[PDB]
Amino acid sequence: GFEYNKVRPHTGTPTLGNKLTFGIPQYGDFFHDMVGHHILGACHSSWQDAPIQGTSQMGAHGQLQTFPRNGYDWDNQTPLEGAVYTLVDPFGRPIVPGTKNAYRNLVYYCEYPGERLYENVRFDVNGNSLDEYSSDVTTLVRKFCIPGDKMTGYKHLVGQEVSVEGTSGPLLCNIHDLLDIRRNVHYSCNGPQTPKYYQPPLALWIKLRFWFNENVNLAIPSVSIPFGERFITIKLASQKDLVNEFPGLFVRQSRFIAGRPSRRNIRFKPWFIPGVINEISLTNNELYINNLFVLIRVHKTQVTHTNNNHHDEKLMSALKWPIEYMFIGLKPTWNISDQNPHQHRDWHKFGHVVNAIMQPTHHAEISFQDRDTALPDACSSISDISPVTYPITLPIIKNISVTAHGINLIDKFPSKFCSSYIPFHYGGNAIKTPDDPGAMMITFALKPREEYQPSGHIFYISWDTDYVGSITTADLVVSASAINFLL
Amino acid sequence: GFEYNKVRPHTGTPTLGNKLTFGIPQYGDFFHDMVGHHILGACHSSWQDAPIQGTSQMGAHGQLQTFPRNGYDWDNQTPLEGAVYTLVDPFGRPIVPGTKNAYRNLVYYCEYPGERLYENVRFDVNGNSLDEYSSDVTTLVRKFCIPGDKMTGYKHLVGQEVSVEGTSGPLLCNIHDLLDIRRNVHYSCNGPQTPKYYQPPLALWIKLRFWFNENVNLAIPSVSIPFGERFITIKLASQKDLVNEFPGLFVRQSRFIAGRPSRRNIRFKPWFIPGVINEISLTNNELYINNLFVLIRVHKTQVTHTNNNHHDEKLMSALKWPIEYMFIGLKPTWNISDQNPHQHRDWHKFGHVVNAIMQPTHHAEISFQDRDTALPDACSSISDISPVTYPITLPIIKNISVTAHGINLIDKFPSKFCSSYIPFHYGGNAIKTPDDPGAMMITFALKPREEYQPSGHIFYISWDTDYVGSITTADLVVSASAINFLL
Amino acid sequence: GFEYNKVRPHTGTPTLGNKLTFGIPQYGDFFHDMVGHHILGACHSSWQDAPIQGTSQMGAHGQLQTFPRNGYDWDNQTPLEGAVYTLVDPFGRPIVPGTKNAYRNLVYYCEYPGERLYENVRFDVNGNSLDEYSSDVTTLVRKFCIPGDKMTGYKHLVGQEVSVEGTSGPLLCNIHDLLDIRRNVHYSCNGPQTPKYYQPPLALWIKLRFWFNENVNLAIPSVSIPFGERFITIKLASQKDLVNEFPGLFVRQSRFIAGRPSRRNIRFKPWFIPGVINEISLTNNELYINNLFVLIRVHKTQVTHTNNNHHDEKLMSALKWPIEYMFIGLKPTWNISDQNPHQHRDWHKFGHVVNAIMQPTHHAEISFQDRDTALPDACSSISDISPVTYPITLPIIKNISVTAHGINLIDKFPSKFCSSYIPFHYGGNAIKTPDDPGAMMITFALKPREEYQPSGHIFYISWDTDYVGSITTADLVVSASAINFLL
Repeated sequence: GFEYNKVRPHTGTPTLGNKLTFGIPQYGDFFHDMVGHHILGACHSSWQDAPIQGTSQMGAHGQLQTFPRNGYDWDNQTPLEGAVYTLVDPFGRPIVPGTKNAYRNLVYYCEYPGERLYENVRFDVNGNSLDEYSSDVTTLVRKFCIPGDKMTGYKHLVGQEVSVEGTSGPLLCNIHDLLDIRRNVHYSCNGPQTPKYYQPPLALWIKLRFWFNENVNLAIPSVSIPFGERFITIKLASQKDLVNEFPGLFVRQSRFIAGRPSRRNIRFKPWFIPGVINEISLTNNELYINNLFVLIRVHKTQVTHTNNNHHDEKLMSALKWPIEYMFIGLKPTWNISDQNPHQHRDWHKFGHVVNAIMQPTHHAEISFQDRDTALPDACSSISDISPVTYPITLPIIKNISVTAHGINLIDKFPSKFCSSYIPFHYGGNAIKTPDDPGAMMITFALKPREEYQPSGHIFYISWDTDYVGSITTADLVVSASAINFLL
Repeated sequence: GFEYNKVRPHTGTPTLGNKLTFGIPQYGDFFHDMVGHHILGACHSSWQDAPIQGTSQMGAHGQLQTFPRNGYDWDNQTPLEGAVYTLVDPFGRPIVPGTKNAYRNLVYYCEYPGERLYENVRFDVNGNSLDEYSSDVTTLVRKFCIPGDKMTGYKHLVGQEVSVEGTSGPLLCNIHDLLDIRRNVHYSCNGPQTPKYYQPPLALWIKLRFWFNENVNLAIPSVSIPFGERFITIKLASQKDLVNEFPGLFVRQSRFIAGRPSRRNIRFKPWFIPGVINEISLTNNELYINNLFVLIRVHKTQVTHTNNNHHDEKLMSALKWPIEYMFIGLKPTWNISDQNPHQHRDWHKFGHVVNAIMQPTHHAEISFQDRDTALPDACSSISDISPVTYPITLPIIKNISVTAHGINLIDKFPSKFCSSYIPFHYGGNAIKTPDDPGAMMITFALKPREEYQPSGHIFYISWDTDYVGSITTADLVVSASAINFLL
Repeated sequence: GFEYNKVRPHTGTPTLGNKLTFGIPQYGDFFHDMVGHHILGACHSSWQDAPIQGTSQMGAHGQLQTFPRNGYDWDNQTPLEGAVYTLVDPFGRPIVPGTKNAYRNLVYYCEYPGERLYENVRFDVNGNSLDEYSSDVTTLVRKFCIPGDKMTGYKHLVGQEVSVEGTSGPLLCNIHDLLDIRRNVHYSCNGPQTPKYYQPPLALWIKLRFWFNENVNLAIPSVSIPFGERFITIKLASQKDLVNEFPGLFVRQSRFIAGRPSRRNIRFKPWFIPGVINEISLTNNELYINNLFVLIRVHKTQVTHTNNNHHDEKLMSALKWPIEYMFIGLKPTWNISDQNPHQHRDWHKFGHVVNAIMQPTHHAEISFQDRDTALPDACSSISDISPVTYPITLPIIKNISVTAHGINLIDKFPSKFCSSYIPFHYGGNAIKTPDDPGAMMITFALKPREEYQPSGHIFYISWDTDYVGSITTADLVVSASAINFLL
């Protein structure tokens, strides 16, 4: 019936940042689904030296890193009485400053690195690119198309970590009604997105998304066009777009405040100087093709730059054929910028991402005069070394409209109508409601993907905004489910 | 094919607690699905005064609030040696008692406020209410009918908050087998159910649930009956059923216990005097109707009061047509009572809700004599200001039976057979197993909603109970999927 | 149309560890689905005596339990200066050693005890076992077949606890962009897997899995074979395979380390001597049969022992008919061993399970004096009594192959291709991707369970491994969806 075969690359020695070519062989009558398999090599950063006290130095992202003298604030000029500074590692072990080869930075991967690895995919027959897509289309259609019963396998395929459940012991935890033992549940991550001293090799399986990769009845015949000209070209992402560093050194500030009660504060600040990650190798580069032994839906994509104030119209130039539905996302440029220290986390998000920061502290309160006992004698406040960060994604688009030749066809729907209500009502089991508030769905059929036969089809797109200005530019990603004909 | 149109209300200036009328216009050939859009205005509470020490006052829900003198317990009569009382805000900042306009209460919304806003919905043609439902039917059919891939969009539509994931830094966390870096996962909420000083305006999208709102093939024609008489009447909930207060003042008790070791306890108690929330405005009241350009299933509902001991029978008077399946829920009256301080959380639950309370405390232990060193010198125990509350829902019904004209047809199934096994086996993808243990499903067809054609159809309902008495009365909500005929 | 009837057992007084027989009566024309209902009685452990100081004793799983003298380490020989040992219960209350009937162990159930209760199920007609399965097949097909919208009802049916959400009060939690109130979310368990002093009676509903229990169109007729010979035989699990103990006594070590600063450590160690759990009773043993009033797919299973190095081949002897797909799992023997203290948790897992252990400690730092103030005067470090345990499951099989008569048909796919990609691409809504990395799916049809008609069918199974040796043996569980014919 069918069999999976491995194909080696036609290029030879693929590298991060360059192109990669596969040639489809002559094995079966049909072939429908293809998957790419790569293994990214192990990663670590270089050894660095601990600084002397009262030293400075330029760090990551154009930010000053400083190790102040005793008796001063975080800046080395302004005095702060009773301040002592030491050096720790990210887990609290001392460092003894001035030591050469003292510490090492930690390394981690981007979120969903298998979706970021294939930066551009195109399919050629004597030139003549029959289909072509990028990674923004992949991240936009994951949020609508992958069901949720398939999500934990997809995260294993693209190299995204999953949280693991753990339990504590029993507790007392009384019941009030207007006693019973009870157990806490905790969650913990361990994968490639967790900063480690050494990352293990990472196996990535990337599903190819063409029109014949979807169904078995739309598989192209192997002898209808010869095997000597069918190629698949993939432009890969660079190493700097895949791996990132975490600071391996922290400055610990202990401060005594005299008085009643005497307070003792402990705070932490990262010392982040960028090192050199070793160059990642690519081994076991393979393409698994499912050969079969015995109209079409072309995903049409377009990305456009936007920098105007308060409202914008863009005409859809590349869209040609009749369209059943489309997915629209406005992604800020700063989400994929190298000046963003949260590019590793926000590259696939379609809104403005802010960060809530919780700094949990331990507090203690000791009294010993034995006779005063109104106010205590000593207070202790100790912070954790790194805080807890919560990403909050806010939508960019306030109102949206999609206009035809002359008529309006949508008169300024609010963005929650297209982000929440249209995926809730339309689609059935094939479309889920996304967690991202910036991903929107526009429908033109009453049953978009519950069935395979067109139930309706079909050019400006206009929107209002508060975010976009001259420096806060954005990109508009449009992925439309068109209909074409193959012969 | 189809187009969404907005309809303004026929009433003019809608208010919370009153009725609201929409008139269906003459635009298309058919219309099937409708959604109501409202925006609830911003909310805050009034400024209040800090009390003097030793003062009392009647608080929230008929409960005494007291600020005791130094040297006494929480009651102002019984003496407790070494007790000092101060006033803090909910985040630990001092208040300086006697100050006028010192603090302000916090405000929040009920759980799922979009489901509670439409208290009653009916559909009129020259009078003659063709369909009518309430909010208990909506909360009962959400727990069975909304799939789960659609749940995070539905919560955005009805104004229910979602938790946001955050991560910490790396940790040590050794491995035992019979070392590796690791990261904690935390969750945090931010929405309208979180108590804040100022609630932002809340946009609500409420889907209307009639028989023609379900399918496109059952859309009623626009010219078959004229547009001059079709009305939709909605009775809205009041403001006191939507917003609630959280105490903005706490009394902090610091207690020194002399001895070996000397202990220092810090506890907290809320000072909760109700204020005046400003009156909520309703703007942008709209009805979005999907007009189409070119037998039935009527949900039949009934609610009945119940107050008998140990067992009860109720005859189903309103049920007329043949019934494919039904959903049954016994909801206690105290879940929707105004004397319940947890009405904001328990109004949509179909069981007895108790509260587990965890009070997490920080403990510290200091020894200094340097020569005794067996037992410490000082202990510190500091509580958090507000505890962690876990709602536990317990079922009311022990055994259930549904009897026909003369025969029994169900002979005392235990309630877990109808709450868990019947939604697990029957329904397919259209029915999920609910988290609420008081929501039960009775089937009469072998395939209830996998298909659209009747596979079986069809009156007392009897049950055993331990909860229901004279003062712990309850309501029986029945939502049945009947079959009628439209012409 | 249909009606559920209860059938009492034919055995009389069933016990844990023995067999149980049901006889199918003569009530309807057809019958398709059956469910078994049992109630396991209440559980507690015996009263034990607190040991004297300096005493030892052989504890649980061949491990020495010791209560050391003051001034020594955990071993009673090596000296440790400034160590004091006391006895606490699991919640921190003192015990006063030497007391007779001082404490009691805690009891809990295995994970998914309803899946472990039916250790073997077979269906007899005059002898002649038409179908037969074990509990490993049930745990293997739960991970693929139960959807996820049905999972919380299934966990209520088989007696597995669910976590309950709770919230804290509001917090400060400033926002950084490159202030707003916020609430924490916590989770907590309360069910039969939580160690308690007294376990309540546990009601178990176990669905029977035969070919006629799946569909209504494949229901066997009641008069086609007589009611006098159809039997269902169930071998039940023993009590030692169902309930387990948790230690009710801990040794608390308080240690003073003199110096600058003076440190005070508090650690805990369990004193675990096994007691006698009372014998569990079985009441309300019933079989609910759905009688109907007016080709086949036989699950073919095989388990084989394996102990070879680095690679293995096993021939599939029992597999006869054409096979649409199969599920394969390699489960270590130590997962079901009685020498494993984590048998209660790992019996249903198909990999090597290691344990990460987090020991959260409270730390405090006090400085009196007032003139030195560089380094503190006293440090406090207090542990929790029991730590937080995270199970990590690692796969045993590295590469897998399934060979036909002469040809290879699979040439060493890596195990993530069969654990993740094949459930992701094939199956549709009927197959989900499992969380267990050792459960693998092999397909032979292009649409395994999206439809009911065979879309392809069909013997060695070989694999590479790093885990399996002479003492780390394993079992191979194969559950295949064959096709047979009934007449």
